[PDB]
Amino acid sequence: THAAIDQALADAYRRFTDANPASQRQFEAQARYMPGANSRSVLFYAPFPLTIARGEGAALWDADGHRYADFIAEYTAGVYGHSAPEIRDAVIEAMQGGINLTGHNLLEGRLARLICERFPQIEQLRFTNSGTEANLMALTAALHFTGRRKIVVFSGGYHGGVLGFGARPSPTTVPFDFLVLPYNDAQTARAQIERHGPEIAVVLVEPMQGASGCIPGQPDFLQALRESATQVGALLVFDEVMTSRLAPHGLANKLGIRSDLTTLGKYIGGGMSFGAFGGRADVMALFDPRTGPLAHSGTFNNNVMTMAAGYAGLTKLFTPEAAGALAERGEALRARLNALCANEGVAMQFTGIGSLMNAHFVQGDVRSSEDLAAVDGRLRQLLFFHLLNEDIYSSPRGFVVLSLPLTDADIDRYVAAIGSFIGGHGALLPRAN
Amino acid sequence: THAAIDQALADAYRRFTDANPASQRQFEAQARYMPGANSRSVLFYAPFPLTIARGEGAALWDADGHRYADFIAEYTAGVYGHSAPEIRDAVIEAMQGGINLTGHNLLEGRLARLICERFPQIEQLRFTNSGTEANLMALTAALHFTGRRKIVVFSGGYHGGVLGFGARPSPTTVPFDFLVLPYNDAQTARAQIERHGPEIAVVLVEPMQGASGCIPGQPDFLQALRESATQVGALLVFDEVMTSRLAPHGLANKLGIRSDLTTLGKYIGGGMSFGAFGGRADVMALFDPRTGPLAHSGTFNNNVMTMAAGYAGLTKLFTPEAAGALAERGEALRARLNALCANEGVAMQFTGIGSLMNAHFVQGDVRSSEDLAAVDGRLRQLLFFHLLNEDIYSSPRGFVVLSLPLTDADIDRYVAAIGSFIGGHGALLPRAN
Ligand SMILES: *Cc1c(COP(=O)(O)O)cnc(C)c1O
Ligand SMILES: *Cc1c(COP(=O)(O)O)cnc(C)c1O
Repeated sequence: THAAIDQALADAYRRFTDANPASQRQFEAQARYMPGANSRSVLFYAPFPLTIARGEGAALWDADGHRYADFIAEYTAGVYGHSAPEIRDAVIEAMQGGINLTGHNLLEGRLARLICERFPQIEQLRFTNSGTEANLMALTAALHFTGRRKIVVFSGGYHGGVLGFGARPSPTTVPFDFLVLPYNDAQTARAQIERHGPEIAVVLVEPMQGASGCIPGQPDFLQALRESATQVGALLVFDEVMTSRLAPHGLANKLGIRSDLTTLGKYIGGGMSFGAFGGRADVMALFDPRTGPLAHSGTFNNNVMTMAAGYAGLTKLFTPEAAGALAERGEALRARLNALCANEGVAMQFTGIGSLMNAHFVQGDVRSSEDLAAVDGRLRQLLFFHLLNEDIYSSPRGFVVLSLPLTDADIDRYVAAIGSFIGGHGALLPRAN
Repeated sequence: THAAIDQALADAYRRFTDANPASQRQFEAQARYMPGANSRSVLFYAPFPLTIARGEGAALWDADGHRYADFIAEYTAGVYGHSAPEIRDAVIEAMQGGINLTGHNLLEGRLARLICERFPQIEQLRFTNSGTEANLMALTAALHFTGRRKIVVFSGGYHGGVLGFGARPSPTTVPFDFLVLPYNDAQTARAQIERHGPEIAVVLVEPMQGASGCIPGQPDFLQALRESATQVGALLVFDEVMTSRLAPHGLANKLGIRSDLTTLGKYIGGGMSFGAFGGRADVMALFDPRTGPLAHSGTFNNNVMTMAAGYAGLTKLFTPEAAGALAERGEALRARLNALCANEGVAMQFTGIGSLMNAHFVQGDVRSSEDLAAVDGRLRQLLFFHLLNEDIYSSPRGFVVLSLPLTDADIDRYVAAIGSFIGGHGALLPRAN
């Protein structure tokens, strides 16, 4: 199928290029001032990325005027859609009270309380400006609290712009003392955490890996991390920047597993810049300016616009009930997609939990990024371009994200588009056994 | 004297407490959910910080209704004041077009171009969500570009929440291989950079240290850094997160010293969450997704609200011309204050450049944080509380920051308040000689 796939992809590039001349012009101009016209690597794809001009609800428009149903929703940050009035009105009201207030304010405590109550494993928290900052601070807290240096993470793990892992840390990863272990391998985790126990400050893990392909952590593996971390005296940190959305009180609570710290981000700030870290009060005490040894400084951490937007979103829109309902809608979609793939006999599946899923061109159980390392990326590209042709805006990597305004008809369009993808590319796709 | 200062401080605490019961109530309530009720360490001060309820122009109101002239302006981020309609209208218009757009957009390129034009040592840039992230990325870029690991920084250096230095890296500082050298010591800088030449990836420095107390970098020292970095093959990185506002095209341009990379933050995002790193196109090429080996990820980096607010602020309000004019007003103020202190014979002075200055209770030249090691912190507190009594909201650390809405009358009131401070605390303040 090698040559045929190359040809199909060349055809797709041509069709995309011809359909999007304003986006191509914009790309060429913008490449003068930013490398590859780009400020967030995931937003770039070949031959050039679409410029997005406008959004409303779960609709996006590109520079050439195409309207799409949005199935990516700012990589899970955009759970409210692009134009929620509750969010916009909260931000406008905050701005009318004054911004850059340079002190403790009347909004930060409301959002802090809400988060501690909704995610009770967070006894106290502090706000950051990103998920990346939240994870850096959580790691810093654990190193100091334990007096140890080694940090256990998992291959495929993504914790932010300077905290990413393959078998080894990514080229942009901060040089902490990382021990990188295989995801969903409880035996190796127990053995290695025991071997290095007295040196391990922290075990940092996503309860479902996001960036690596929506790969659920198996309960026996996640429990092994909790058991081993407690055994050796390390802190367990759950990175729930993505997974906090997956159940009314997040995925760790759904699983009944308690981490010492938890990090949050993306949608929790109402669509605005946001992160948070929190957990045990005795660990968070390190940052109490009255008595603790650690400073945690930043400029925009408690900004009134983020505080207002986050509080409005979590109280009026993405409530605990709404999180559960969106999860149910996502489970139904993933089941339909997997049934379709199986019925058609193709080696294609969708992995994930609830409102988050990812297309993969492999058969069998997907338990780690290793199971996906051989996937033909040209097929992911063909899928992406096919979806654009079917008026659906997805991610190049095949990550599908539900948001609140997405209609049942929109979801039907996605399933139909996968059907037409399989129907039209049947000669190119790997066959199931 | 020592006993009398303790007494005066106890009195100030009591008066502050009695006058601010709503702020005290708010602090106690919020301390349940955030350590010390706090999310940004600099905002905490004893006995408890004021809650800020409202801002308009260069005025702030606390929870108990006290109105202050604002002389801190979000630690330089708030150069536009608290309610600039140009900023608010830009943000509103951006929100109306849709947020969380999940792609390259129509606003990021405009702001990138504007910044590159304003600071021509920046050939290309990428946006981040904070100054801390910008510095992390600049360092990461330099390590990869050079294939070296050692990073030269300076005592008292502040580069963000996980990049702070006293004589040694602060407890929260990421464990890069830092070599910490004395600020404003040209001879030591040349010797140590040359001695460790082959190991040094980067020399990272503020052209005027901000957090350590508005300490100008001397021409001989900064030139020694440029020369030494070039000699050994290291990159020079200027952290202009604060200093970019100090002249029409930033401090480094005024001094005529070209760094290989420059980091920016605070006011450049129009008061919204923001940072940027940029410089030589060949270094920034590491991040071009078409060809470069480095990813730079981050959810909110190119968000339309920041892109809109930044562009509106820089084009309509804080233009290069406005930066020059505000710097002139600041120079005039600093000279007035220094003349007053000298005339009164007190060991008190204000250090800095242009629109940024800092009170210090020390006599003689301030060249590094080491010169401030024996200062009595209780005197800074007495000043802070005195200024509150005189309807002036300042920083506990004595950092004074001009913003655009401040009137000449507001500035006169600051000078008068320092006059009344010296007049009323004569017996308590150290003498010049
Ligand atoms: C997006 C994400 C992060 C990083 O958050 P940013 O705000 O983009 O820095 C960290 N962890 C996970 C699991 C994420 O999905
Ligand atoms: C404020 C500041 C930073 C950090 O920026 P944040 O947005 O608070 O992370 C870095 N460098 C200097 C010189 C600063 O003043």
